[PDB]
Amino acid sequence: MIYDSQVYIALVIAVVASVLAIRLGATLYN
Amino acid sequence: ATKFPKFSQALAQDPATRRIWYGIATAHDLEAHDGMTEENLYQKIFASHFGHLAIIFLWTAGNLFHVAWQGNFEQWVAKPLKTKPIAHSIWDPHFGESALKAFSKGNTYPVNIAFSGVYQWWYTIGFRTNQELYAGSIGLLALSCVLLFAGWLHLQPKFRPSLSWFKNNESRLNHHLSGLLGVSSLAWTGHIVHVAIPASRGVHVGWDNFLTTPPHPAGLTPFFTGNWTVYAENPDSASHVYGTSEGAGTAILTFLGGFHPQTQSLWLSDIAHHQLAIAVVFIIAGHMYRTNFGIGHNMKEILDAHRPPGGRLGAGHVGLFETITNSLHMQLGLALASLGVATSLTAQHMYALTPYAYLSKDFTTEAALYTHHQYIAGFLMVGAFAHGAIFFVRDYDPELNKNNVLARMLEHKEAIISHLSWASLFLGFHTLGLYIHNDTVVAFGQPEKQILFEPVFAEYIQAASGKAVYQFNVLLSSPTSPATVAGNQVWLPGWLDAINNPKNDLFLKIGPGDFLVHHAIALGLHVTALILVKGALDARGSKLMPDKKDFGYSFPCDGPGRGGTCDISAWDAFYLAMFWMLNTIGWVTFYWHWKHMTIWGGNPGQFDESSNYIMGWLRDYLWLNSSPLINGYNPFGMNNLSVWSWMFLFGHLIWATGFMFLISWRGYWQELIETLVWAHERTPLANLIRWRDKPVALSIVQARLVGLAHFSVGYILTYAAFVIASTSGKF
Amino acid sequence: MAAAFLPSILVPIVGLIFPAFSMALFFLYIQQDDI
Amino acid sequence: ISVVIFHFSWKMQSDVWGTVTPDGSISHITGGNFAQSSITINGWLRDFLWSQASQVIQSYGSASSAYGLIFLGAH
Amino acid sequence: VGRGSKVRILRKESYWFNQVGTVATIDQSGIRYPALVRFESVNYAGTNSNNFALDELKEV
Amino acid sequence: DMTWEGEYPPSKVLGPIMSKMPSGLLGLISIACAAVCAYSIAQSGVLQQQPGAYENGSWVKWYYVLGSFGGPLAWGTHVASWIQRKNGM
Amino acid sequence: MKNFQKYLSTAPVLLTIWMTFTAGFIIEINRFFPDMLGLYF
Amino acid sequence: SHTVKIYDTCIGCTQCVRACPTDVLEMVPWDGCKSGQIASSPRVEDCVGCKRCETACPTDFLSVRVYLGAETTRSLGLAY
Amino acid sequence: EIGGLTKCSDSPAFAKREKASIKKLEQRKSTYEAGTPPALALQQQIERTEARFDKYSRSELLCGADGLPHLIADGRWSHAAEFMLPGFGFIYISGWIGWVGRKYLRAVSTTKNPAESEIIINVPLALKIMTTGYIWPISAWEELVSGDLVALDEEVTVSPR
Ligand code: CLA
Ligand code: CLA
Ligand code: CLA
Ligand code: CLA
Ligand SMILES: CC1=C(/C=C/C(C)=C/C=C/C(C)=C/C=C/C=C(C)/C=C/C=C(C)/C=C/C2=C(C)CCCC2(C)C)C(C)(C)CCC1
Ligand code: SF4
Ligand code: SF4
Repeated sequence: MIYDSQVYIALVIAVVASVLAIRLGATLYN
Repeated sequence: ATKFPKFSQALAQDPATRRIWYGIATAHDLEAHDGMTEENLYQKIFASHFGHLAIIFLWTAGNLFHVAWQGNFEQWVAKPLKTKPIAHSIWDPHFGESALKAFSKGNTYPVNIAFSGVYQWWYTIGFRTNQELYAGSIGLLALSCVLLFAGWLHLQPKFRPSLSWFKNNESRLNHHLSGLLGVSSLAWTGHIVHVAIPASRGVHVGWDNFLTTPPHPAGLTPFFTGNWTVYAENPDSASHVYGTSEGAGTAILTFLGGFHPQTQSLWLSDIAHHQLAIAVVFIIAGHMYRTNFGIGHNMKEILDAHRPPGGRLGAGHVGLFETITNSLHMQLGLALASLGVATSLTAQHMYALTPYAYLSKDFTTEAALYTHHQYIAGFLMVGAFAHGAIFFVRDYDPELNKNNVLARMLEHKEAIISHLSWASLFLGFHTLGLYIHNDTVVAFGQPEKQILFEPVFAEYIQAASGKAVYQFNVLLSSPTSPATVAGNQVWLPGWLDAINNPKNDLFLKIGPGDFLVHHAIALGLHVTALILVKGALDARGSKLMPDKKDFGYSFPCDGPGRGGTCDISAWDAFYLAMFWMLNTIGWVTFYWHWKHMTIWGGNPGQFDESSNYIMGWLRDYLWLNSSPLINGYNPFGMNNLSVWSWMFLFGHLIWATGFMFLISWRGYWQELIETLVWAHERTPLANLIRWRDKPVALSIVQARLVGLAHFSVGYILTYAAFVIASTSGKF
Repeated sequence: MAAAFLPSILVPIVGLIFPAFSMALFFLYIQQDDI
Repeated sequence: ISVVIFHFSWKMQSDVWGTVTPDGSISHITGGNFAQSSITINGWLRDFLWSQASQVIQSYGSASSAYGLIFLGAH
Repeated sequence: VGRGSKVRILRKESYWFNQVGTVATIDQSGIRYPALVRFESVNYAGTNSNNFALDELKEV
Repeated sequence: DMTWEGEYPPSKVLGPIMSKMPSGLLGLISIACAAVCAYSIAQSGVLQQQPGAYENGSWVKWYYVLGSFGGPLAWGTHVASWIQRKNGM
Repeated sequence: MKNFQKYLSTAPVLLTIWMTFTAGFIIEINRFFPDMLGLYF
Repeated sequence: SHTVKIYDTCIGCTQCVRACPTDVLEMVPWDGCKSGQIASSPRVEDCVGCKRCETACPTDFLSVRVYLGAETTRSLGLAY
Repeated sequence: EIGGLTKCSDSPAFAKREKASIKKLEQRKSTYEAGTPPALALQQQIERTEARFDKYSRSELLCGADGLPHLIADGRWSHAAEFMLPGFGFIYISGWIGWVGRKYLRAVSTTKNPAESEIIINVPLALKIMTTGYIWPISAWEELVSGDLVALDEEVTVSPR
């Protein structure tokens, strides 16, 4: 039984991982 | 460079659509980019290795998230033999009403049924609830945040490592044998002793109680006193109900051998003693090389000294240290070669020595896992020889490697290639000749005229490990041998029970049908090696092109002169060996599936008679097992196999589309595009719009690649649709 | 399923809107005459 | 030409060829399945190629066995 | 070497490397590749003769 | 550095310790490591078959495991004994 | 006649004569000694 | 542009110049061969890359070599 | 009975195949009357099927559970007639064909136009050379020792390395 808030926590940690991937991707591109 | 690709000024000023195509396919060839230094090259590879590591852990966090959220893991751990594991749910607006109920058969919402085996693996390592799978997906989601920060961090100017740090071979092997391999195997022994083996014993040990619950009743004092036999005192019984405390032992490190009798899977106490012994060997192995502390070997000194004084290897291994340290392509080619062996070994040992509980009873997962890892191993082996061929063009120095073992391969490359040519031709003349012989005499009504060679050498190997059905009586099938006596005190009662049980996969009963297909597999291995070895050894030059290293690894041809030079580049021998790889893994996985689908089907004698000739493969394997697949939808409705029947035809179409780029070549298409450019420039109201890149046909190498990628994707998708829907449709 | 509405939101974003956005940005980026 | 002769071979077997009883009841060879199966590629794969290649793959040990051999030899 | 002599090619990018040809003429003007050598087997272009320097020839 | 020519390597390929040892001392050490390994294998064989001394891996003794690794040490010390003898010690 | 004997000695004429001769005795041995699965008789 | 190189094994037979469809190659005076002339590629900007000059070359492993490189509108042979 | 097999004279599944294959031929012969050429042809097939199955029974062949003869080719001389005795016969013939093809090539290699003597075969020279192949293992050993078999490495063309 996963709750609604547990799905929302994972989406916030995922959208922070999307920011860190763009920061790694922009640094590799330079 | 302005005007993308930024890294290639040559493609940046291309006026045609070739610029965007070639900018994509050269984006990761970092050594070929403009202004690339060696120090910048290693730092970009290091940071993009952090990005690839984050993608793996995000993918693993997604598998754990979707099973915890949308799957039925808690219902699967309750009834493992009756429950179908859910991969994820389906949300597709194109679904009709009857497709929604076809995929939500035992459930509320439409689902995909998982064939990756993650349910059987997570259950074996101790997962029991959906909350535990969720917390694992969060931790891998934050581990890949850290790996994405570390790739950013190690590109900042104060944290970019020097080129000497990247060339420190002795300190990297010392840590990667100890820390990466041995310590992680010691830590995985820590997991399965503390978590997984109590969970199979009916005891919950989680983060809430693992500091106050010892994994053994004696509790770590027999380790420090050297009384290590306490950890093997009472194993689980032969009547232990798995996952419960009934019949359960307390031993944490055994050498039982064979399988747990209920799950038909390896004992977790054997895996713990395996991982612990693997841990010690690798920790010791990480004390070989000379780091900052004076002791240890210098790897340049070992290679320089290993020259046989008979002189049969000429200068020995001198020059090989500086060859490997300065060639990332030789390093990558060695790494892909061992990974390809490690992935083949993974497939061959996971079906036969079942590691996960109830994995051998999931017939579609076992077929999916073998076919997955054997196709992965084929791709890794082709890439190992491809990057071995890039090394000879780009990195091989003929003066540094003077008369060593590397240079002497080029010195007798005609002897190597023409003897691979002999063994390929010998295997193909006689394996195909014997199959056609057996086809002809069975077609004429005389199957007793078949040439059926018994594979007695491999039957001798089974009998040497204790298989009693061939009545050879040699080493472990002979109770008088010292290998049998010394061994019966340890693993051999469990092993002899497992190897002589005809209802598992440990050393399957083989006959003359297994003879002819192994010589077809040996044919496919030898020809695929022959194309790849001739690709690497002729990468620098042949009689047809003595200056071939000046032109690089990949180039179209050298023109129609000197007879014609189509597909002369070393890239083109990769391209030709990819067809031979897929054919070879085709013959391997066809053989695994048909031998298993007749064992699971209860008629193993159908394989023994019909595999001797080709019509048995066509009629009794391809045509017969296609029937549940192609009835995934029909004029009378559909079922949940309808996605695999669609993918089956989807795979046939991409394969055939690849033939177009494989057979039609460029100058036909460039002339056809010129009339299309004319028609657009002369059509009113479309004359308002113009391209900014001139439309051209795809280049010669590009459509070789595009036709190969269509050929390979259609190859994979057709067999994945067939190997899954035939096993799910039958069982 | 727990938050059963979430596939009805995220699958049209990942399947339609994000590919429309990313193919448009790559098309704009490959036509730039500067970097 | 392959689609032309496959259109011919399926339409003749499904809608023309067959038997006539003295009742007058027409029994076709593949049972009139061209109208509903030939409109997909799955029907051509299953109801034409998979279904009618039964005679060429079960030919072994009969007098049509040379067609089973040439079937493989041409593949 | 002289004209009419059997020579072995040492160029290593020639089609006829380690093969035997016959010297037809040797130019005395001081050109870079003065010895014209004729062969019995054609190369991939169908040519059966080529000019060589004297250090690329070995007397058979 | 560690490249060599001829029929035998120089003494320095044995490391900084065995390059200075005599060939007769390295030869006798090699027989001592071979005899300890052969004794350790034979005694672990008779401990395996003894009916009160094999249960739960009680046939494994630490001195017989450590003694059995004289096998690869007997190989190397007899190779090193040959190299010192060819180098005149 | 010399030129006709030279035509009969060309490669595909001699291959066709030698192969029908070779296919000849292989067929004739299998007529008189059929079903030779090994040298058993 | 493509790269066209002349190596000193050229015998000045002029066959590569006669084969070139876009006028890349010309004969210049030389003294390294008895014909007194060597091929030269001043106009490599017009090289389409056909390698007709490589087919024409009689020297064993050709004195002309075309190295395909950066594609332009003229190098791609586009009439549009 | 080497690899868990049985001899074909003692296996019932080989006897069942002999009974079933003759019974299929006898059912076809029953639809013809006695003196017809279809019945005379099918009577010869029954005698050839019967002679084949009795030959395989009395001749050391091992049968599996399927009733079909399996060949053993591990090297043992109790099954020498299955692979090694036909194997000596192949090596002698194929070594003959290779030796006289090599011998004819080197013979005409010294003529004026050696390629025309390969598309237009000198038949009396070829027929003379072909009969010399019966002692090809002696002459291959003699050419190996004398140096005529193996070319020196300086005489063989190779590519850049
Ligand atoms: C537990 C037993 C143990 C012992 C006795 C050693 C001993 C050694 N290690 Mg090893 N190490 C160990 C475990 C151990 N290690 C493990 C499990 C790993 C991961 C595989 C490593 C990873 C490692 C690397 C990467 C390197 C060494 C090296 C060395 C050598 C350093 C020589 C010296 O005098 O350094 C001077 C002293 C020090 C550096 C201080 C540390 C020394 C201790 C013994 C290591 C720490 C061990 C352990 C983590 C701590 C608990 C043990 C105990 C103190 C309670 C020495 C032989 C170096 C070497 O040259 O190998 C050829 C080297 O580069 N070790
Ligand atoms: C102990 C300390 C330590 C540890 C844990 C690591 C760990 C790692 N480093 Mg290393 N590194 C270290 C010290 C260490 N490093 C030091 C001291 C140096 C400088 C000398 C480096 C220099 C370095 C570089 C330049 C790079 C790394 C990279 C990596 C990563 C490797 C890729 C991976 O994740 O697969 C880990 C794989 C496993 C855990 C499983 C192994 C699977 C194999 C196939 C097992 C097969 C073997 C089997 C046991 C036996 C064979 C079977 C047989 C029967 C055939 C890994 C995280 C790479 C990276 O990705 O950076 C981001 C990289 O590019 N390191
Ligand atoms: C860890 C392993 C590894 C690493 C680091 C590399 C790295 C590299 N390889 Mg190597 N290689 C590998 C494994 C690896 N490879 C394997 C497994 C193979 C066999 C397939 C090869 C065969 C190979 C060849 C022949 C070549 C390289 C080349 C390269 C270099 C540049 C590649 C590039 O530009 O990427 C970018 C590549 C692309 C953008 C192409 C993408 C095409 C993909 C596969 C299509 C995906 C399928 C499709 C979308 C699915 C559709 C689904 C359907 C349902 C619709 C780079 C150094 C090239 C080189 O020149 O080296 C110097 C080169 O010519 N590799
Ligand atoms: C089913 C299709 C097929 C077949 C039969 C072949 C066959 C062959 N390939 Mg090809 N290949 C194929 C598809 C196929 N390929 C495809 C799709 C590609 C991608 C373009 C390639 C790319 C490729 C490459 C890159 C290479 C090959 C090579 C070979 C040869 C391998 C050596 C051998 O096994 O000799 C056995 C011969 C055969 C299997 C064909 C002849 C069979 C005869 C007709 C019947 C034999 C029966 C009996 C013995 C005859 C005796 C009768 C009488 C004369 C007495 C063999 C001729 C390689 C090679 O040349 O190695 C030497 C090689 O390097 N192939
Ligand atoms: C080209 C090239 C390359 C590549 C290469 C490759 C790719 C390779 C591969 C290879 C391979 C892939 C290999 C494999 C092999 C393997 C082996 C070698 C194995 C062996 C084994 C054994 C020996 C075992 C044994 C045993 C048994 C059987 C039983 C049990 C016991 C024992 C263990 C003893 C490189 C990069 C270098 C560079 C240069 C170029
Ligand atoms: S064809 Fe060759 S040899 Fe003749 S002029 Fe041109 S480059 Fe020189
Ligand atoms: S490649 Fe074509 S255009 Fe260029 S020089 Fe040669 S013949 Fe002329």
